[PDB]
Amino acid sequence: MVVQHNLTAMNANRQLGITTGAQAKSSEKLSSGYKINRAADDAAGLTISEKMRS
Amino acid sequence: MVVQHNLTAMNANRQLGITTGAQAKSSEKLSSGYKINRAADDAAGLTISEKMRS
Repeated sequence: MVVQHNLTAMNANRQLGITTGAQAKSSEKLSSGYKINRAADDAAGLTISEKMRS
Repeated sequence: MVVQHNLTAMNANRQLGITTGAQAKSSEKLSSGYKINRAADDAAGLTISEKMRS
């Protein structure tokens, strides 16, 4: 083992970051009840929806 | 189910409107006693009924 860098943990950490990212993306859709809150969800769908809302 | 738009209720609402349109257009004829109350009912029979009243 290397004492100086816990590379077993830094990957568990990076994967935890990807998972807590996907969780805050999901939680927002449930609290707002919109699948598309920003263009980064679905740019054609944000655009198409504003045409249809209008 | 989407929480953010109850489309079965918007349908039942939009059909309830069409139904109580038909109900109020029937009710007017029963209370007044005339089939043609206004020229939207049929304009040939409004026109002919004024020539026959005349």
